[PDB]
Amino acid sequence: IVEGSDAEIGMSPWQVMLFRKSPQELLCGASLISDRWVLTAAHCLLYPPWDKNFTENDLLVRIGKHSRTRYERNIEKISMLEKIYIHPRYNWRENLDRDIALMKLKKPVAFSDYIHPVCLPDRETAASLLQAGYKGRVTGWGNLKETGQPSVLQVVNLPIVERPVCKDSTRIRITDNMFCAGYKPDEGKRGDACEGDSGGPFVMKSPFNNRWYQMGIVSWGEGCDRDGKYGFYTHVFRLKKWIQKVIDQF
Amino acid sequence: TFGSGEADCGLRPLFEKKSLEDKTERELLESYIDGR
Amino acid sequence: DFEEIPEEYLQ
Ligand SMILES: NC(=[NH2+])c1ccc2[nH]c(-c3ncccc3O)nc2c1
Ligand SMILES: [Ca+2]
Ligand code: NA
Ligand SMILES: [Zn+2]
Ligand SMILES: [Zn+2]
Ligand SMILES: [Zn+2]
Repeated sequence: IVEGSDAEIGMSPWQVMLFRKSPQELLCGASLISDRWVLTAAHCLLYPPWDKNFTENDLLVRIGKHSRTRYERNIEKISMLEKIYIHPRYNWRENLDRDIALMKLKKPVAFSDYIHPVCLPDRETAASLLQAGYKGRVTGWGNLKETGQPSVLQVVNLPIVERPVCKDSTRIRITDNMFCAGYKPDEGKRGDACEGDSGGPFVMKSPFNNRWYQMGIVSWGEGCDRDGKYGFYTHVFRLKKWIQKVIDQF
Repeated sequence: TFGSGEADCGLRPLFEKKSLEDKTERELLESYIDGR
Repeated sequence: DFEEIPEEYLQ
């Protein structure tokens, strides 16, 4: 996360860290939505241009973390995966459309003051909150600059941007399954997610019922925090029917 | 299950459950044209 | 720079 701050303890109890077993490295962010399911971006796992095609046995999911590099004994939990599901229509070939993947944990995790799931939005919440100008929050242990990595979880609050503006900031084709967020050069505020933050959650807090809903998944962006560019996020609600299907079928 | 989710979702033990606010959530609620 | 975690999670 670029131009963000250190999160507070228990600020994002649904944040998950996808860790590789060999080498042992931070792969991406993800979120806990159930005691058994984790949501992430599909390019964190499959991205053929760079030969990434990770399987269950190559990953560990660490939940309850704050510190990036330390094993927070008695606080964090590490789970193994049973299955990984990538959206059958994830478009890695062109613009990472439907960049979403679900992972089933081997065993349920128990909630604590540092581990708790985030809610997934319903048509109404999506409608009233996914409006340009409204701010969401992204969290992660990814790069701090484009070209180092933080000691603890970082947070940055960014506004959603009007679709026309997103389309006009790039050559890439934006679909209705994505939304963009970030500040305009003439706003005087910065911030963005960066490499290492993909897969993590873009959440908003409902003013009606005070719950945090995950509206997006950090997907791509051209560089990190460049002026005139924005970060793109997978639109969770548009892909919720797929999410449901996988969870009440497997 | 979904419809809503894990029922007690989105409520953080260290914040909402204790009615404590984190330091920048105000910024989000204010951008929704006054969250109160 | 990651710290080692319990062998029981590599398996
Ligand atoms: N500036 C950003 N909002 C951003 C965030 C995460 C990214 N992840 C990637 C990414 N892109 C292509 C292949 C692998 C990646 O991790 N680009 C990214 C750009
Ligand atoms: Ca109310
Ligand atoms: Na920008
Ligand atoms: Zn990425
Ligand atoms: Zn990129
Ligand atoms: Zn007013």
